[PDB]
Amino acid sequence: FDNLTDRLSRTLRNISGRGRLTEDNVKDTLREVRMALLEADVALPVVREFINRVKEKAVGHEVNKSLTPGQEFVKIVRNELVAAMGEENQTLNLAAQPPAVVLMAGLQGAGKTTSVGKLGKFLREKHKKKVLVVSADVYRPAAIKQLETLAEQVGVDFFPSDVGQKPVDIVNAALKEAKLKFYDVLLVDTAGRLHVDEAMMDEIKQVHASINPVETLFVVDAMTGQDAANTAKAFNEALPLTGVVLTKVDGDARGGAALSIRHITGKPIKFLGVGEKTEALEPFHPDRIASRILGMGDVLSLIEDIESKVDRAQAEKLASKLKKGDGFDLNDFLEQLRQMKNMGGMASLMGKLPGMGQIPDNVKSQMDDKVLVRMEAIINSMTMKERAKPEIIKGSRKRRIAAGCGMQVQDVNRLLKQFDDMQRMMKKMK
RNA sequence: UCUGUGCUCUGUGCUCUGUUUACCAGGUCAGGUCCGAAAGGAAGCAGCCAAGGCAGAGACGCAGAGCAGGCAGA
Repeated sequence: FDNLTDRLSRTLRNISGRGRLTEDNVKDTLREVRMALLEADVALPVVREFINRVKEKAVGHEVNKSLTPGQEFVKIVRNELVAAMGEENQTLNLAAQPPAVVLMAGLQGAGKTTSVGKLGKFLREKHKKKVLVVSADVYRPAAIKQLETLAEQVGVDFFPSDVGQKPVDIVNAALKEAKLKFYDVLLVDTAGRLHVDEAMMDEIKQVHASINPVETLFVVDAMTGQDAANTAKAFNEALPLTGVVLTKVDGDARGGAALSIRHITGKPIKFLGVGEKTEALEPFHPDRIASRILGMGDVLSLIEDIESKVDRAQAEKLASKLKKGDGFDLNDFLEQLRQMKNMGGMASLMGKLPGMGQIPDNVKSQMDDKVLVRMEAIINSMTMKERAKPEIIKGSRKRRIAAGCGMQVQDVNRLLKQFDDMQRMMKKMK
């Protein structure tokens, strides 16, 4: 699909194709996009519908004047992409009360356990709250184990029972535990050996109605895709509050149909998480995905951080002395850094997004990030004062930083200006 | 002249306190770097610590000098 999200700007071409008509720009794209889908799993029965509705509109509308059609088209395209997928209902993944019951019903494994992590993981790096997890699966091996890891490796205990093949108890057991300790949120992955899905649920049956869980979720890898539909489906009935997510994004190639099918049941998602890494999990809201043409955008996010910074120096001392008396030192510069990789200086989103308003070049984003660490290299390879008078960088005083930071000269001189010029231009206020 | 008396001045030794110090043989060395397939190692800037610089104080140490009722002994 991704490479369709290009058809996007591939479309932002006044030139147009051969057809004098350029009239076809659309339909192609349609089909084009239309293609990229099913090819990427995606069911089709539906499609007709979309592709249709799409059409429908046309012969019943026009872009309010004062606005190039081409564009409009989209709003519409986009428009229906939404509906096409998780139409619109903003999933409510946060606290109804506290603490909580995360019944994690999983078909055969696959994200089975994993998932939980970032999930939990996620919420700890969110509310003073107290997670808590439990190995709610005894058929397949590495219950705790593989999982167990993270648990600590994230600063989040968990609990289970070696070997010990029997949910319920253990579950129950767990539960009240944290509870007794009065934690805030529990996550507990489960499943069963029944070769039939009704048997799966059949299991969750007791599982559920024995515990009395508030929030319940199933999950699946796009591996299965549109097929999945059913699976989940049968259950939306079991429990409508039944919301879910799709294991592995970067973990397939089919996707679509997966999430597609879902939707088309009134299905309820909340996240998705590209795959590996303790954080790849993400919230979810059609648009969000799709954001940026067919799915993920931010920065708006990464964007909004400016506000974080820009308006925080405000935050040394906002004044912390109304004025001007010279009260701080310009090494933010490097200050920027930290934040950022400390937390969120991950690529912030710096992608750039649509080259807009001016499309400039490939290395600009494209070529420093991955590697805007370097700049850092030094800095900490220098006294405070240094960065306050970034104009006392004699060949002498620095080569040491050069080596002291481990970087053969060049790199530096070859930067010193990306500092004294930044401003230069930067500082160009009338 | 020496010594005591104490007091003062000056130098300094030690201590306490404040402050100050990119690199130019201290310690610990984040980050980054280097060697190694790894196991493991190494050099090392910033910071901090030590140390140095500048000061105040010690009716604190060690000294030189001066001291109406300066006063004493030799």
